[PDB]
Amino acid sequence: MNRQELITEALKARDMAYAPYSKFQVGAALLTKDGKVYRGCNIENAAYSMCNCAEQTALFKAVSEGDTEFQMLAVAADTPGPVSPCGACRQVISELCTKDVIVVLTNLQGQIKEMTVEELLPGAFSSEDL
Amino acid sequence: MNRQELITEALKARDMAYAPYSKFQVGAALLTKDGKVYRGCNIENAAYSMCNCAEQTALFKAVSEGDTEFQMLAVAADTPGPVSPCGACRQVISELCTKDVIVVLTNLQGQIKEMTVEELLPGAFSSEDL
Amino acid sequence: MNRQELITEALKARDMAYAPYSKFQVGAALLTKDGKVYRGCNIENAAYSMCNCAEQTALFKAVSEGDTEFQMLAVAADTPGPVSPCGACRQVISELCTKDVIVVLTNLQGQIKEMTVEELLPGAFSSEDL
Amino acid sequence: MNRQELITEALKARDMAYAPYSKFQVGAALLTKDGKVYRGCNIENAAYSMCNCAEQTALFKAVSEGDTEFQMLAVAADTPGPVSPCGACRQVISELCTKDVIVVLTNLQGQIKEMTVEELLPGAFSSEDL
Ligand SMILES: O=C1CCN(C2C[C@H](O)[C@@H](CO)O2)C(=O)N1
Ligand SMILES: O=C1CCN(C2C[C@H](O)[C@@H](CO)O2)C(=O)N1
Ligand SMILES: O=C1CCN(C2C[C@H](O)[C@@H](CO)O2)C(=O)N1
Ligand SMILES: O=C1CCN(C2C[C@H](O)[C@@H](CO)O2)C(=O)N1
Ligand SMILES: [Zn+2]
Ligand SMILES: [Zn+2]
Ligand SMILES: [Zn+2]
Ligand SMILES: [Zn+2]
Repeated sequence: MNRQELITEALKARDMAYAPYSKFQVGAALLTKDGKVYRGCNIENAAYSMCNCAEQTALFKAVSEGDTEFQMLAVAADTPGPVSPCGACRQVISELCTKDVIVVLTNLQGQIKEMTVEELLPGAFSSEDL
Repeated sequence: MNRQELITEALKARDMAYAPYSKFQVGAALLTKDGKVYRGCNIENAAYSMCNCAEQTALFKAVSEGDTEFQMLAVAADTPGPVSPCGACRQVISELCTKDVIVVLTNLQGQIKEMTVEELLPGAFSSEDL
Repeated sequence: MNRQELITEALKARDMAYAPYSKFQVGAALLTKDGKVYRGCNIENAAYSMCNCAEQTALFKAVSEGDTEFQMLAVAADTPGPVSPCGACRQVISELCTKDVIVVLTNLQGQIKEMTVEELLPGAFSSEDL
Repeated sequence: MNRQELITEALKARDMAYAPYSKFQVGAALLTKDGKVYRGCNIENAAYSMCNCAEQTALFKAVSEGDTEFQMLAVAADTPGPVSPCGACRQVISELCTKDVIVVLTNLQGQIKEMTVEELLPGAFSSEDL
């Protein structure tokens, strides 16, 4: 399961998205240490604040299943450049993923940006601060 | 899959909860028309606003899998009376579940409150309002 | 400061709304025991989950100023019937407002629905449950 | 209104915080181009996902008043090092503040970290992506 394969997973996950308000579909694919893949997509709501992002859907699914050891996360959307996870998502990622987990960002035209969880949100607010 | 059985599902789902901040674990079990059960649990974050509830975890998992037809939702937590879904959850439920879906609320002592999605949040803000 | 006057406050507050994504402007006016009025409006974000509602804006402003004793809350939007506070808002209202506070809901055509905070979200999840 | 003076504003704002759940109070002070200061503090809820951060409180207050031109934002909390805005906050900041706005982070022991809005969340998901 290389990153190109994980990207295809995210691309398929994107088609399951429920985004009738923004018409902006996003897909994510989370790869565990054991090699299992969890797909995620954004799910919207008439009350915009309740919208859930693809990255969080994938992470929530994994964690709810008992999987907490990850190695890579791929995210895709039809944006100009590689899709940029929103701040809230980066925060969730920084909590549920270890600092060296690889985050692969891409769009629907082959643009690819790779970075670690640490780089995604340097010095992220954490439990240690509490 | 009667409600008592769906409640046991929620009780097991509760044990998967990631809630180190509140120490308040919640579990949810969503039953589809076809009879499939999706388990959910709350997942917290150092940044409290990023916490995700059990009900939403279950619904997000189902929807991401292509399942959008539900018949019942069970929720459980160690509260004095039947657990009360927070407002945000009721909003998500009102969007992803049809009005007559049955919502079963309970705690860890056999208290049970049953109501429909409509009753859970009467006249909920919806797409029609937009 | 009767309810009709508080409604006009909410109607003016609505014009300050920053909602370029939904194009759905909402206004709110919070009246304290001492008679002070706090205006609120929805403020959106490209990342939909970060959108903040009018009711919350008004309540956050008041509380940040040291005002925590309220008597009435008015909310207005261009909806078919009286605007319905989203679940997340009802949850915040239920925490920051005592159960006797009067909530006045209306649209831009004279439709008015009045109810207490308790009625807005009966048996709302609260600190007592934690 | 230099940064040291804006920091004192944030320190005072912090005392207004409503955070009975985390017992973690945060303060923020937003300075407009015209020199006006808006104070903010975190406001919690029994349902953790509804918690609002200091930075957002200050920004929401300003915007609701018609002020949309800012020059600096100060944030303070009792953390080991300068307080780190959570991802959700950085996202809101990136939307409501121009990229040149200065963000001043500090704790209660004189540690100070200064950076621009762009640096706070480089390549932040924005309307252009939609
Ligand atoms: O973090 C990324 C960027 C944002 N989108 C979302 C949520 C929402 O339904 C839509 C518009 O913000 O894209 C995601 O799903 N993931
Ligand atoms: O709607 C219900 C009530 C609230 N809890 C949550 C989220 C959070 O982790 C914790 C404290 O609010 O319980 C749920 O998970 N579901
Ligand atoms: O609770 C009410 C209903 C929802 N709207 C919002 C937030 C968002 O910007 C827009 C669409 O959901 O209306 C409010 O501002 N208040
Ligand atoms: O972005 C910063 C970091 C997080 N805190 C919050 C919200 C919540 O009440 C508490 C614990 O997450 O600190 C803030 O208020 N601002
Ligand atoms: Zn996101
Ligand atoms: Zn909830
Ligand atoms: Zn709302
Ligand atoms: Zn924050």
